[PDB]
Amino acid sequence: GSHMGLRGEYYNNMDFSRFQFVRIDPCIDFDWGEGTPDQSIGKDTYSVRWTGKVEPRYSETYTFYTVTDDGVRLWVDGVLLIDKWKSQSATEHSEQIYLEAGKKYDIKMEYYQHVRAASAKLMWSSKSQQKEIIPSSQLYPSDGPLPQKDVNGLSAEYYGDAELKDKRFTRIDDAINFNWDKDFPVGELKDGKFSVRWVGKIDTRYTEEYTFHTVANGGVRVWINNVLIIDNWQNQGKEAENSGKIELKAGRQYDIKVEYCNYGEPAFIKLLWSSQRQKKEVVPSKNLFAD
Ligand SMILES: [Ca+2]
Ligand SMILES: [Ca+2]
Repeated sequence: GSHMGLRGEYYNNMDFSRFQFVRIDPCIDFDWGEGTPDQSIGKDTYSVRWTGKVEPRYSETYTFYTVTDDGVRLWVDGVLLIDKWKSQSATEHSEQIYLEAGKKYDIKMEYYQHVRAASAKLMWSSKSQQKEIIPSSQLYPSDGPLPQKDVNGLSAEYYGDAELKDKRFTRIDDAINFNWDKDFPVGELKDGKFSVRWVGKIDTRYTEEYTFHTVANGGVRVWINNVLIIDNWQNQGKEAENSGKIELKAGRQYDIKVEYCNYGEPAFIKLLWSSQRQKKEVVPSKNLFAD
């Protein structure tokens, strides 16, 4: 029965971002060694969500067990039974819940790999059920809404004043790398005065202290992880440079907000990053998510 199992959502980050593919796994019995579930998933920092329904054979006290590297969360019947979302070598965790023979219960298992070894196994036991891998005959995949690939770039609001007040249009900018060079991006302005807000998500290649850099002809603010790390909103200098630092982990998304105001100069703004292993560059569209 091709259809039996749970639906597995496979992401290339460890926080259920960078969605790659869905597939129906007949059971949760994976040992990926130091590798990945599929050639389309990169080594390290990945996550999997399995959802559907489990059907016990007996009306009894079930024990659910997870053996994972790294972390896990297990819901059965909307109860969070196991909450061990952490870095761990292969480790069993378990909890009990009372179920009724032949009833179909919601099950959701969230898993992630950080580094080194990766595995995920879901088992059950009861008075009459000898401890096994939960088999495909007792598991029904969810259907309903597939996950959506998010779009690269950031959601930009363009304003017809310098104070982020009069909103003219929204689009997705591939990156924050603009030399507008007197042809303002917004029409019908007074005194060349306009402003922009980019919102979305960013992820990094490396775990370490990043430095974000703005080069700008007007005022800038930058938030990363909802921390204000650049604040030069009054600036007028041509290609004025600001920097600010934040510690980030590879393999997960962080909020990003960038605000720009032009005070009538020919407009310019670039957002760069650097770190001990990241050489200074314009932050690339492939690390920016529009959400
Ligand atoms: Ca990854
Ligand atoms: Ca691991």
